[PDB]
Amino acid sequence: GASRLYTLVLVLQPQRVLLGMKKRGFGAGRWNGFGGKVQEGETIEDGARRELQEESGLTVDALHKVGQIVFEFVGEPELMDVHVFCTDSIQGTPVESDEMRPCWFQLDQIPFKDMWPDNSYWFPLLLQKKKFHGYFKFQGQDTILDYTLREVDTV
Ligand SMILES: Nc1nccc(-c2ccccc2)n1
Repeated sequence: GASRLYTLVLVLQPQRVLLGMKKRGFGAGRWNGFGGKVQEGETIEDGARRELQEESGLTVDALHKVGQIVFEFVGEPELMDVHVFCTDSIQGTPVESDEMRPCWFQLDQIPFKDMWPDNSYWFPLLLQKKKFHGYFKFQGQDTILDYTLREVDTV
């Protein structure tokens, strides 16, 4: 139990990607994919489907495994084991809530400066349909102290 399970879901269409602006709590003020903690009795993929609906209002059909990223925050005991998914098959339209504001971005207008800093490293892989394993050591939420990132054939 050194790490806690999380999901992160990117809705990636041929010309655009859906990102969410978190309004409070962890990650507030930044754009990111949609995700959160996997629950008891829930598969990781079912947790990803649930998080996407709760945070964006979208219903996902097929989810595709694209990556695994472990995050360490100095001073915090629990590692975040984030399972990253992508989908191009969604139903519904995005919903803004008290917690989250979704927005579509053209792929050449992705807001890297107002995202989690690790996204600048692995988004290029996601956009070219590559799979990856990563680890990022953070000091606070703005500084990457160390990282590793490698492309894989199997997530
Ligand atoms: N891009 C990024 N960077 C750091 C952390 C996260 C995160 C995502 C979902 C759930 C918990 C943490 N995402």
